[PDB]
Amino acid sequence: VLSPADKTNVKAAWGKVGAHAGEYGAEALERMFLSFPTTKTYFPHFDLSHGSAQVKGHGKKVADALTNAVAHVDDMPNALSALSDLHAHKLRVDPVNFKLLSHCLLVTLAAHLPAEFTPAVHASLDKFLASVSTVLTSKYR
Amino acid sequence: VLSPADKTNVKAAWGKVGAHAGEYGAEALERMFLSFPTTKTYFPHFDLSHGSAQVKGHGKKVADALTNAVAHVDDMPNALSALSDLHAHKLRVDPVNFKLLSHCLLVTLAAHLPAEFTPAVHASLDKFLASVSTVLTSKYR
Amino acid sequence: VHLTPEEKSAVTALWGKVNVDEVGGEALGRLLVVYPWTQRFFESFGDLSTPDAVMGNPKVKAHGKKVLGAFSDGLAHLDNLKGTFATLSELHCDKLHVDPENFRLLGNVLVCVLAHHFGKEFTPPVQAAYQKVVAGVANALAHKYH
Amino acid sequence: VHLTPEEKSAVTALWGKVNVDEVGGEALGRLLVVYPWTQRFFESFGDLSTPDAVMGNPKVKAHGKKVLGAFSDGLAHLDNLKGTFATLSELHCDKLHVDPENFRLLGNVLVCVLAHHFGKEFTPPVQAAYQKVVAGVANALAHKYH
Ligand code: HEM
Ligand code: HEM
Ligand code: HEM
Ligand code: HEM
Repeated sequence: VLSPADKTNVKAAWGKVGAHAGEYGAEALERMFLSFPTTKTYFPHFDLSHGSAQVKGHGKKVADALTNAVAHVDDMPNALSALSDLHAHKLRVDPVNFKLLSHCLLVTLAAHLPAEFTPAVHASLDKFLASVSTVLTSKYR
Repeated sequence: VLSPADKTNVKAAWGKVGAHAGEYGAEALERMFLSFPTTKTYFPHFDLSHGSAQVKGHGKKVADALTNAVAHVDDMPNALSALSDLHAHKLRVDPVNFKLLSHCLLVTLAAHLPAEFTPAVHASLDKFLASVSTVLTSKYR
Repeated sequence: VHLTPEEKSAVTALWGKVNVDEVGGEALGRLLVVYPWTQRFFESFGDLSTPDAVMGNPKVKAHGKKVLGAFSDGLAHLDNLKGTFATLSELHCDKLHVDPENFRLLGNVLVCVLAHHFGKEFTPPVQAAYQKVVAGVANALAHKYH
Repeated sequence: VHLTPEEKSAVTALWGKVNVDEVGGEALGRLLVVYPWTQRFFESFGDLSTPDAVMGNPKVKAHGKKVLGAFSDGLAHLDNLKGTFATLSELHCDKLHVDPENFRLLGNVLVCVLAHHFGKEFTPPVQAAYQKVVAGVANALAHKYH
């Protein structure tokens, strides 16, 4: 639901993200649990302390799932329908915490790419993460 | 997105609502402005006091628009696309206030039909009003 | 700040003027029915699937009376909310980790069941006042995260 | 309750340790760009359409400095938030009627521009602390509705 111009902008900035996808997902879950502590019920078996390796692993997994959503940019509910099923039915996750994690990921993306994080690409990526949360709330089982 | 059973239940309860649609919309806007006063910026020319006639008139209009959404029950974004256009572009209304007014309307519906407001029809009508807010947030211009 | 003393008195007066018995248990049943994924927190109660077994559940009606007594304390000692909501806030934050819009859902479904149980005894000033007192309850019950 | 005294000191210390000048004006420009319907409240500012004219707007950078000074007062006098946020809360409630998630949007975009302006000077404890202080600011600025 984007322009080809800002679609080109987000795929270029996401290439600049690149092989730091696992690192950025790790820090996104780090800031997620440190900031919105209501969410730690969904990861109880982890060690909810400073810098956990399985937190980094699951952050890598979630970040690359978002890279798959990047690679299927206009086909986002089609790409994320299985995860929508998993989250709304298996794990039974409240559907605005996706918006919570989306803004937290924008905070870590702006923290790590400040020489590229223009308000233009900021607005584009915010609309994108709004869309990812939007297609995870349409609980198509 | 409902069963034929609870669809039959909501059309029977909505027939029990009936010609009190204008009255219920009037009291829904009454409780709306008295409860969430952030919303009175969207109706500035009205007299924001006890029991205003134009408030009752616009409540009648909004309630019968929801009756049209009742009469187009499975075709709800198709029915409400023009209002989605109006609200997200013309009036520029924040999209969760539809959920606010939806729960306020459930409060006045339970207040006025307590010998019919079973938790079953309550859950059905809450899913319905969730759907009305859902199709007004998909800002299809 | 908070409300008028006269309207806070109206809050505690009309909450004393409810039929004091099962409004909490019916609100619990209504919350769990109209939102069926809140019982992820309440899986330990057993009877949580069908509404009839919900109303028959001693755990559901006991939790309804427990919430009702907690509301009774929080509205009797309405001046110090954060002093009264201390052990409950600690439980809800640290042990339970309840997502803070579930208190929004519970406060609003309690408002719905009080509207159902009054009808003509529910002035929309009393509704706005009750929305405020349950928002204050939900804030005082979700503050140890923060 | 609220945070540690050491972390509230970290809040006021690192907010003093920002480059104190244009972070508010850039946050305003970022809010109005990434959410383009907040400027329904800000139609009276004139330059609100393109980001370049937004950064060039004396009204935008003046409102940024005004919000920045209000944050300076609200974090210097952090003990009494609701005493400091009095005229601003009256304005935002009675005159402006700002919908209370717009303060959520502004607090979160300020968190984004502070992350942008620090990078390695932004510990996620400092992020969670700042999220808490802007939630407290947004509550103290939206309380005369209630
Ligand atoms: C915003 C986009 C999100 C994406 C793309 C995403 C992606 C994923 C993926 C791919 C998995 C599967 C991991 C596996 O194979 O075990 C997963 C699992 C999970 N997700 Fe997320 N997620 C998102 C948001 C969230 C949020 C906000 C939460 C809130 C707590 C959450 C909670 C979970 C949980 C609890 C699991 C199960 C983890 C496990 O059992 O190991 N997800 N997610
Ligand atoms: C939940 C379902 C809603 C429905 C079905 C609905 C329906 C309508 C309709 C049919 C109109 C056209 C009235 C006319 O012809 O002038 C209208 C106008 C309007 N609606 Fe609603 N509405 C809803 C929710 C809301 C909410 C929550 C607000 C929040 C304040 C809102 C704000 C407005 C405004 C400001 C107008 C313009 C009124 C005027 O200019 O006279 N609507 N709505
Ligand atoms: C809004 C006001 C609320 C009040 C006054 C309240 C009060 C209580 C009380 C009195 C107990 C019993 C503690 C005990 O017996 O040891 C309890 C436990 C519990 N509460 Fe609530 N609660 C509220 C909201 C919620 C919400 C929204 C949820 C969401 C699911 C929730 C979930 C639970 C759970 C899972 C328990 C444990 C069950 C038990 O201990 O028997 N509470 N709370
Ligand atoms: C979160 C912290 C906020 C602070 C500290 C703040 C502070 C201020 C200040 C200092 C003024 C100038 C008052 C004057 O010059 O007389 C003002 C006015 C205003 N604020 Fe904000 N505000 C905040 C949030 C918001 C938000 C989220 C909006 C949403 C649109 C908003 C909209 C306005 C408007 C429209 C004005 C009038 C413009 C003017 O008076 O020049 N404020 N606020």
